[PDB]
Amino acid sequence: ATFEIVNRCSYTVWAAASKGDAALDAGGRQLNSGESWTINVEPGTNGGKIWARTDCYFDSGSGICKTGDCGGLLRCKRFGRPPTTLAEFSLNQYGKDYIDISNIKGFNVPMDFSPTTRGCRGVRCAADIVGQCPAKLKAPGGGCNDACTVFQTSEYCCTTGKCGPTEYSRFFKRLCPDAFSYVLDKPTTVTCPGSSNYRVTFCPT
Repeated sequence: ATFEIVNRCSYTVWAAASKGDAALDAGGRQLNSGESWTINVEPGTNGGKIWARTDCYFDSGSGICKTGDCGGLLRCKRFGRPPTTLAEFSLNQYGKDYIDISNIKGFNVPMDFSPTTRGCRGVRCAADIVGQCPAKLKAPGGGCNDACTVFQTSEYCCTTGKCGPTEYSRFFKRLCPDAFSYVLDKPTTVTCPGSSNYRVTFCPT
């Protein structure tokens, strides 16, 4: 499957793509404002994620980013450090693809995640979550942390599977109704035809 990753932000981002235990495609790349990078993701990929990283410095491809850092690598093999707005997908799962956007690991960069082929709609979280972020969730390194990252409670992290919405999750949900705001949120997952192709756009508006 092809994913065109487009940076419409006025600032550079370092795109990242991983399934947690492996890179997808090259795993990461710099995208200056306006640049597009097309990756290939193997059919059947389960639990893949694409995200933006901000304020990165890389030497051999080793360095640091202020949001979304994946163990200091330009080419991510693992998931990124919160806060990270997440484009999430599992492909060719019993004949269908499943996509969503998640704020469960916080928000750093606004994003649209849409199919480029027929049969389903896209999802978007493009509100100014960083600007509106509650004081207690603001990440000093940049972005808006989720409450699990900040407070490490069973309720925010949904550790027992028993959790409800919270004042913090409701903030993310108010700003972005079409993204997951906590682990047990009512799903905003979109079912697409198996083997669809996609575009992830940072700063779509």
